[PDB]
Amino acid sequence: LRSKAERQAKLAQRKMNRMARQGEADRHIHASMPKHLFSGKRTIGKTDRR
Amino acid sequence: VRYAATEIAPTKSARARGSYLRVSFKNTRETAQAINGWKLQRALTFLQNVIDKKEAVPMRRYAGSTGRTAQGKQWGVSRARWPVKSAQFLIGLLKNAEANADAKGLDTGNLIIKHIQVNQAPKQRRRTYRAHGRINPYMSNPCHIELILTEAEESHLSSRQRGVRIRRALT
RNA sequence: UUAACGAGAUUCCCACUGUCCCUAUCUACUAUCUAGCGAAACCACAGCCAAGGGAACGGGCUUGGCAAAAUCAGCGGGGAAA
RNA sequence: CGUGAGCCCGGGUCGAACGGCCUCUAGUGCAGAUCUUGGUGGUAGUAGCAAAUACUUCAAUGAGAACUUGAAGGACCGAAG
RNA sequence: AGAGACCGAUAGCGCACAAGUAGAGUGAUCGAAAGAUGAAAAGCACUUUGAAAAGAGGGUUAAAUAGCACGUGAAAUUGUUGAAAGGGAAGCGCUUGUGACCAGACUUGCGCCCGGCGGAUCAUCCGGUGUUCUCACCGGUGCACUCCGCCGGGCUCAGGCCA
Repeated sequence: LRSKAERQAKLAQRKMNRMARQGEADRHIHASMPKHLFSGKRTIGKTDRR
Repeated sequence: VRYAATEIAPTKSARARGSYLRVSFKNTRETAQAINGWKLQRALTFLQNVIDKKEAVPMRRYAGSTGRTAQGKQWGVSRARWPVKSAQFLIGLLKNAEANADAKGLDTGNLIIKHIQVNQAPKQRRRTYRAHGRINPYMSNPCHIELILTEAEESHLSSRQRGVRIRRALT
């Protein structure tokens, strides 16, 4: 029963290991399409980045 | 478990398998195509020579902007490399298939690599940071490998044609 | 025709020198080759030219020149690329 | 088989429901919307992994040791470290 | 509390799930993704190869072509095997050819003339019944030159594809 228990614990980690999370506390959702990179236009005056 | 080559019966053949292996799929494909159809001991010696950089694997399909070497002349190419990690994974799988063949009682020294196939596994999804606060994928492309070792081994004529053949047979 | 002061703008002189005549050489880190790891931008389909293709435009059409696998380092004419 | 949108059958996979006809009904037919969401390529084993002087020998551990540890060396910070 | 010509997990409420959660923002606020092994865990004993993950045998199950990546398992895209093409694009239309792979059609039917079998649901008459009111069925009668099937021949006709 113990061996079955750690086997279940190890099989519970497969999706987060494929997502390459550092443990089960790694639940950060990053900005894949940030607004500052995907909106607005660049003029001759002040720009938002160099 | 189902292998790709279903025509090979398991009575006088051995097989080995590896899944979700974090080794480069392109390098592994080139190494597998290098050792395809070979004797087992010859394949093991070649893979050890690839690890020792004494013999090379030709890069044919996944070869874009790679270096050139004198060791591709054995294969008739110029682009060849030494993918030691793919060689190590394939050596482990080949030794497993050898052990399976010895368990079955087959003659190890007469075995050939009849089937070997590398597929793409689900990708390992890391992230990398770029300039201007951007994040891009930084994935690993792992592979499934499977291999199988095998012992080395006048009807409806016209009446005119019938008469012509009869006359030619008599004459 | 205002002294001092100024990372303000301008002309000249001496000194000085690879700015130049006119380029050469050396060192480090790259680029390069290998092991490991490994993106993105962009992408109708694709990519050799010449003349003609009324609407001053042809890469695909017409007529020619031609035309031989698979590749590596470079390059910045054209296509792409702000 | 039908000009056609489509319809029907055979073979394989599969496991719990479904169809013809006449009426009734509508959130009823996609290639485009720099469409939405999700997934996947070529590019491509490519660009790159080059600021902060620097690493080496033996032994041990271990399946495996440049980036573990002990010793032996060589260096750096140089008291606004 | 009861219902529906409603939706069937990108739909229906944002939420069928430890959802106003996880996460983000100083804050006011913003706000998801995410259902399905199997009837039953029976969730793989044991042996063997590996440092291990796993593999191979061998097992459970109706099925592992259902292995806690789990029903079915499409396309894009990828690997192996088999076939083919390629002198600066391929793809497409008309028509042959080669190779590979196939759907049909056909296999005999009908009608006479003989011979051999096996039976009397041959024509007429009688009675009953039903009907379309003149046509049938049922029971008796037939005594085998009459009817009905079978089996051998012979003959005529019609039969598939290309000429």
